[PDB]
Amino acid sequence: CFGVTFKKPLVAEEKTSLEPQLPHLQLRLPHLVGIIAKIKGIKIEVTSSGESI
Amino acid sequence: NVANSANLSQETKALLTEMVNEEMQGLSDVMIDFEIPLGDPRDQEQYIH
Ligand SMILES: *[C@@H]1O[C@H](CO)[C@@H](O[C@@H]2O[C@H](CO)[C@@H](O)[C@H](O)[C@H]2NC(C)=O)[C@H](O)[C@H]1NC(C)=O
Repeated sequence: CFGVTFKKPLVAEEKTSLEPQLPHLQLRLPHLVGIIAKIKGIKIEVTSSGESI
Repeated sequence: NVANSANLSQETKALLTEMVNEEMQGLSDVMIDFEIPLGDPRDQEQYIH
């Protein structure tokens, strides 16, 4: 209109959510509980010698 | 969201909420909590609402 140009109003997103990126250390000692559980049950068997004889 | 993205174990979660709370309180200690005018000063219905 005349010399000036008119532009439409811009709609705005109401909310934003922040989810930052985190470094991944990738440690291996955690989630190894099964090995500890296996260590718990060694179960060495010893039979008395001389009771039979 | 941060707790789920990481793998916090119900004890480092309390170490994260404490930091978030103290930082947010420090920010909130210097803000006045007002309202943004958007309409017309004459109107009574908005003020009544
Ligand atoms: C939290 O644990 C999850 C599951 O172990 C990790 O997600 C894995 O990440 C690796 C590396 O990018 C991918 O190769 C796997 O496919 C992912 N698995 C799943 C189920 O998503 C995640 O990386 C861990 N978070 C942190 C910060 O270490």
